[PDB]
Amino acid sequence: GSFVGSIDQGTTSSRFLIFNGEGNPVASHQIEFENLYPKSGWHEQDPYELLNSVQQCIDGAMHKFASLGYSKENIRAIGITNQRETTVVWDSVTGEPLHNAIVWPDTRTSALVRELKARQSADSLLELCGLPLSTYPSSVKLLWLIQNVDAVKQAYEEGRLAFGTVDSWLIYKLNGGAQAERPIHVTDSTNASRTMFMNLRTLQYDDKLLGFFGIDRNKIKLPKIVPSSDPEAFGKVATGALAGVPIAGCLGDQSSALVGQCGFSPGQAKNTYGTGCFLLYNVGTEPVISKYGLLATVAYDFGRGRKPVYALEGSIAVAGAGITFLMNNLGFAPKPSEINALAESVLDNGGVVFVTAFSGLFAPYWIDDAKGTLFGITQHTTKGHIARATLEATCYQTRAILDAMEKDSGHKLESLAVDGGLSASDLCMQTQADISGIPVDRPRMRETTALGAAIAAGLATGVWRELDHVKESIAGAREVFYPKMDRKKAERLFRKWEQAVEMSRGWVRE
Amino acid sequence: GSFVGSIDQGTTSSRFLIFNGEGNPVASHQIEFENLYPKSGWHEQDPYELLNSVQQCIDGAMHKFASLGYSKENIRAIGITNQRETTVVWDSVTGEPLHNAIVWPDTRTSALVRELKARQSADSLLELCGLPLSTYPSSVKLLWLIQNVDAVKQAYEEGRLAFGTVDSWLIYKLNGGAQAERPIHVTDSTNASRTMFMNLRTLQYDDKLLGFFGIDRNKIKLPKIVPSSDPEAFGKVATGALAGVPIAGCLGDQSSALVGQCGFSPGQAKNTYGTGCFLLYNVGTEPVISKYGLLATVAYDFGRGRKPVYALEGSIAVAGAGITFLMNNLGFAPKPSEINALAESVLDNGGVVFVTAFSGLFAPYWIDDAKGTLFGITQHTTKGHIARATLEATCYQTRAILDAMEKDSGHKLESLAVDGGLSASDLCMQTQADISGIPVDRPRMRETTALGAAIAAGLATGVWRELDHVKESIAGAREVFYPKMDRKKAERLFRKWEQAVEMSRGWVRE
Repeated sequence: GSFVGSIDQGTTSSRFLIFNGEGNPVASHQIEFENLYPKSGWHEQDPYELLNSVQQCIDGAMHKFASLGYSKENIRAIGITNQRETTVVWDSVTGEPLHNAIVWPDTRTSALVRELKARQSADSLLELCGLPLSTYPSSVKLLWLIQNVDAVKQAYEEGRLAFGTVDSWLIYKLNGGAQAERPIHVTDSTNASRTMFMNLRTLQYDDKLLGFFGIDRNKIKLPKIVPSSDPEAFGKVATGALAGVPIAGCLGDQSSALVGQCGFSPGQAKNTYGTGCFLLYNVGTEPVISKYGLLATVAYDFGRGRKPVYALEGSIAVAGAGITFLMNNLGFAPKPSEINALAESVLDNGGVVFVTAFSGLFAPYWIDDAKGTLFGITQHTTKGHIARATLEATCYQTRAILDAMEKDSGHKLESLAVDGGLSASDLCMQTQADISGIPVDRPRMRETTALGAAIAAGLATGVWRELDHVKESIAGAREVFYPKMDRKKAERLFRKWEQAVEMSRGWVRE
Repeated sequence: GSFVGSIDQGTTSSRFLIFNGEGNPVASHQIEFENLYPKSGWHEQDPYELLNSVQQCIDGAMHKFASLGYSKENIRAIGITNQRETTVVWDSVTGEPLHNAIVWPDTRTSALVRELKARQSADSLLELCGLPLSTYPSSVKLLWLIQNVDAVKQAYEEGRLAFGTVDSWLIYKLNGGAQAERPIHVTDSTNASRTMFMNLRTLQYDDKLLGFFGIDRNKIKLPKIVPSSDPEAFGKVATGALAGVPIAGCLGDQSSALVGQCGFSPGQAKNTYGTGCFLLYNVGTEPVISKYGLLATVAYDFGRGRKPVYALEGSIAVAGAGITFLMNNLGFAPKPSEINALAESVLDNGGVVFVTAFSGLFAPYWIDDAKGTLFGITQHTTKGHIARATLEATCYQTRAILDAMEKDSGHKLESLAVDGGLSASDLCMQTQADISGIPVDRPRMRETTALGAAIAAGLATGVWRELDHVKESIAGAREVFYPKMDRKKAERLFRKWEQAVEMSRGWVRE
């Protein structure tokens, strides 16, 4: 085989891509799928909607792959990357779902979270798994399912409840599920680090963590934790257009994006833009527990003797949602490209600062009583000024998180790569370079997340020997944005932002 | 002979010592000499005040060595240890200095430093020589002397400029200067690793580095880089009371201190206390370039078919200067022992934390916009609480550097030896033991720096055969401080220190 495939199963879409030995994609196919919102704050997906979304993406890509004259016999292996924390529960016996998957943004577990935070044993969870208690981790999601869904209750007590993040589910069913010789139930170190069940330092399940949530190892079937790159642990695709092709790579989507940007050295960071932002910061071979509310997580675990690598993670809630706000809520323009144009139409922000704290501010600010607050409005303020401030808001929060990441880890920021969404805005990336004082790399190959899983698979099957080889091959209409602004003008702009953040505190009273 | 002599030429004093075969001094003589400070931030010494001082200690100590019944015939060899980075320039053909030596803390090179740091070239220096650009290394001091002192630039162009660190200067004159048959112009690997001229991995001058500073090796006379322990490369003392005694050892003072503590295995560290601290960390035969602003230097190069050993170095500005601050600035007490008594008169710090960032904080924090910040004051805070917080402040910063060295090198801390100044405070060292969680070793033999050079000369000439022999022979108030505190209580104290540090950054706005 000479090519590597990659399944990228996201929150709203699935895609399948096939890469060559240099990381460039030759065949691709994407599929939107249905998300379900039974009540406000609830968010679920049919596990079979996710799987068949993937099989229709494989089918579509390989028809295009076939039109170029290639066969499955040429795909050496595939990797999998997936939306993290999304929780699937199925019957160990029949491999059938016992409930809809609860997707990571679901908030039905709020009450449960407040309950678990009132424990005293909760004080020590951050240090053991790298994450604080919240509505996101798979643990609170699965505990809620057991305590509130009877068919899940029975299976747990009867000893036939199987748990998995989306990666585990996909690999299980792709191998054949219950109807299979050598059934495959596993998860890689990056996905398993998002559940709150795993010790971050040992990369093994921890009974202090399991016991805190009342989950019994010897009742529920937990996926076995394996490296993110392995030639055997994930098995092979049993059926379909890819029958007989081995699965050899598996990575959480935000980890896969960092791998796809070749952020393999301490201090190399990546920002993925969608409705919001996910930022990851390579910290090396020793995990770093945050003093600022950042998440400590696994960057990648490629094995073959090498030590696993960790990362710090931060997130912003409002990045592309800011543009959506300007277009729909305020009616500035009907397309995001015309929003950029309005921003480029003015020289600067006109003194406007948009603290886009629609649901408050998160790392590193942790301000829960502020709402969206717009400063600096005069009779001379125009839509372009506000559009600029909306872009800058994302860049200011990005610096705030990267600053925290430098302080948490002690490494100076070495590089910043960007992909997705708002990264297409030259103006926004240029502002990020200006505000942070660092080159901003934006690859032209836009499917960075999927490439990460392809690298993981290629490394397990000999397409690439080491990570130097990965960098060399990948390296081998604009790419890098370089700072233009005086560093003292940059601090001044950033200090105005922080003044506005402090002034936004205390809006919501009770 | 069975005895070994050691020249310890310090920043403000010279001393000559004679050690027996188990590392105990049998004769000593010390002389304070003249430093000079024409302009603020300038620091100079007459190269003959340094050598004359050395000669007077040799004379003074051999007069006492005679009272014991011994003479130069009983001294197998002598070694030399010295203030590092201090730059000496002299004329090749006459052997007379061209200008006063520039002591290492001189700051006249700052402008030139920011000149050379602006070049993209500078990024490659640290990985090349293990050091970043600063005002300390001899490179910028020599370049300044060439670019700004005509007597030196003229000797440079006329091909008779000779450069040397103090070690090289002393060995050259002791051997007889220019009139000597077989003139000796050399420097040991540890001293040469402080100039920024030497490749750290190869222990040879590097044209790439000499080029960066515009230094022509076919025009300037650089000292030959030799091992720290050699029975012939340093020659012999030409005249005086040690006429005929070979010189066979040479180490930078901080490196000599590590040797004198027998810090020979990876992970063994030492700390020397004065106005501040110099910490060294043995990392083994493979050099380690720091991610946290620490310096990569040579620990010792003992030759004899053994690979050289490297180390990581960190420095703290405020250790004894903190005690001095409490006495003079705040008037707590006229003597240091009373400051200590005040700290001992309370059970703990009373919640007080003193971030002693008088001119900011340095490795591994690197905070340039913080001043001294005292936290936790109530109407119950007394001098003793603030005295304790001052001592803990240097221990906290000490732990922060040792943690950074562990992470950089991969080697767990095996031990910590202390010497000088504040190490005499039983309380401070017990506090360090409590905070770091390991035993703290403090030799009753106080002259650890001078022992290092004696060890080098002894290994060169058979007094000690191997490094194991050294450890055994020198294994023969108080000596060892053991942790009297949980890791959990210690971690709480360190977290509040790090919180104080975080709350101190951002004080200076312009």
